[PDB]
Amino acid sequence: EELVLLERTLEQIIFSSAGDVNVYDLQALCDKVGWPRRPLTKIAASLRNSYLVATLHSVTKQLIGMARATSDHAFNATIWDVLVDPSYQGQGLGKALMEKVIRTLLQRDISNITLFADNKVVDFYKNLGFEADPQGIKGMFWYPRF
Amino acid sequence: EELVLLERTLEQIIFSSAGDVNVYDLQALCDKVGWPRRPLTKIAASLRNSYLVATLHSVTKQLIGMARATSDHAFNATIWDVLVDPSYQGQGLGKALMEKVIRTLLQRDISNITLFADNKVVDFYKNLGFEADPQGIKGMFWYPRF
Ligand SMILES: CC(=O)SCCNC(=O)CCNC(=O)[C@H](O)C(C)(C)COP(=O)(O)OP(=O)(O)OC[C@H]1O[C@@H](n2cnc3c(N)ncnc32)[C@H](O)[C@@H]1OP(=O)(O)O
Ligand SMILES: CC(=O)SCCNC(=O)CCNC(=O)[C@H](O)C(C)(C)COP(=O)(O)OP(=O)(O)OC[C@H]1O[C@@H](n2cnc3c(N)ncnc32)[C@H](O)[C@@H]1OP(=O)(O)O
Ligand SMILES: NCCc1c[nH]c2ccc(O)cc12
Ligand SMILES: NCCc1c[nH]c2ccc(O)cc12
Repeated sequence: EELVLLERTLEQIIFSSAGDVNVYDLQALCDKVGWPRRPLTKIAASLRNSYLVATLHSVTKQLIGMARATSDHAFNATIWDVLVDPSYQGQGLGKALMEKVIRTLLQRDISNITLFADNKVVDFYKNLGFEADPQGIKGMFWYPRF
Repeated sequence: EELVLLERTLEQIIFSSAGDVNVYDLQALCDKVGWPRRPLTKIAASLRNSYLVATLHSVTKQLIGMARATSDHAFNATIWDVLVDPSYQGQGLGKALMEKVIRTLLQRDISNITLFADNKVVDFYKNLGFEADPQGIKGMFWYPRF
């Protein structure tokens, strides 16, 4: 359940669905992306209670991409926090990470694969096959403060 | 955690967040609403892997309502399969069950409470405080078979 995606020269990219993601490495990444720090114990609790945590590492190991899902292990899953290191965006890695994520969940027989997308990346997911408000279904938040 | 909601005669409604829901009683309720049969092993796996399951019982026990939620135990929950017996709809019980669900989750310190609303009941969740597509964020499904 580990893979080597590509090899370049002057490093590789390794997808994993294991879960060895060090909350300090992840923190480092979220910073690069400008996210605000969250209690590392609470981050560690979210990775532990996530049905699927998928990783891209850049060996020469180095966290350069992550996605994770919750799921009821049976019917539904929801994809959260898929992020890719700025100096690796625009290379196909977000696509590859997502493709394998979906594939992993299909292989575990999750039939309903959902997520919530910012307006600026909705197109990135429609290309991957995601379909917004199908049949007038709406995705709702309790008193969001964004 | 177990509460008595109302008392009537000619019976009391009981809210529980305990989790002990019989998959046979649940399947009975999903037929009463016309849902399709699903592998009891899988139904049972989706309840055990649901961060919160909340039940409505009619004692004189009879399962008359249910809602569950997945969560990463830290940041996000998603509320699925909330349903109440047609014999008991129109009485406030859907509303009561939802309020306590939300309160239980806030209690547990989940800050992001989300769900996916069918068209005919989107209004029902707006009245409870749920806001659709807040500032551009779209709920999305991968190749929905609807
Ligand atoms: C799940 C949620 O709740 S929201 C998701 C959270 N994710 C984030 O916000 C992370 C922030 N964004 C990023 O880190 C990245 O820029 C991503 C993940 C959005 C894109 O990752 P990248 O690696 O740059 O994209 P990738 O290389 O896979 O590009 C894939 C394809 O989508 C297109 N694409 C790339 N970025 C975007 C974008 N921002 N919007 C729309 N399309 C895009 C690319 O052109 C490419 O097209 P093609 O291959 O068909 O020619
Ligand atoms: C979770 C998801 O994925 S989407 C939702 C999934 N659930 C289902 O599809 C099951 C279908 N739902 C039902 O059968 C139930 O009727 C529910 C869940 C919609 C509501 O249960 P009820 O107990 O009948 O609703 P309840 O009696 O609590 O009524 C609460 C309030 O909502 C209103 N309401 C009831 N049904 C609806 C509706 N379809 N749309 C909007 N408002 C509604 C009621 O008028 C009432 O208003 P008021 O108290 O301000 O006068
Ligand atoms: N789900 C709304 C997008 C979103 C989800 N989690 C987030 C965390 C930080 C942030 O800036 C944005 C988000
Ligand atoms: N709002 C009910 C739509 C619906 C129809 N069939 C379903 C099965 C499962 C579920 O979560 C939802 C549905």
